[PDB]
Amino acid sequence: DINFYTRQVIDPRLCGGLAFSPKLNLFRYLDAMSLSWNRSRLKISRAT
Amino acid sequence: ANKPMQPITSTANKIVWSDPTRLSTTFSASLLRQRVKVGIAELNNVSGQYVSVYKRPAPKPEGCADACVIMPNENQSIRTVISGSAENLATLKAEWETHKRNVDTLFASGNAGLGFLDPTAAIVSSDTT
Repeated sequence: DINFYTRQVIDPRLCGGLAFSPKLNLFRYLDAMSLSWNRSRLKISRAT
Repeated sequence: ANKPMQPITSTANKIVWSDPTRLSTTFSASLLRQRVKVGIAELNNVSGQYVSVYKRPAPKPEGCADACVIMPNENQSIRTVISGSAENLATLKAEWETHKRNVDTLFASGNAGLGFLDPTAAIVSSDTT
């Protein structure tokens, strides 16, 4: 007769990925043109 | 080739480009859409406004080169306005092409830029034989 309970991690070093990793599809996304708001910042700084 | 510009102020009727290296140089385009009524026909008119500016210190005195000649910087602006009915754009283009050649023979090749006017300069119209 054996009766006990255990809980184990998903060892995220090995497993834990295999997902979408929402970094991508957003880092390759507008991060450049949104950064390009340097144009507007320069505009406001000129009149500042 | 030359230096391309990127737009710095975009709007539905206002787009302005400027050179990142020389922000003084600009090219602005303004479009004004309006509906005009002619005889038994409603017409959709558009006016094309185009302004090109180049800031530039013009003449180097005689033929030297030196540091302590930083003469005042002046401006060179060329403004072009085009108006006409939207659907007549097909023929609107050709006379614009004619307008190019027409001023070319007067200013680009003639001395109109100096201030002189040539009565016998060759001028042609859009239509052809």
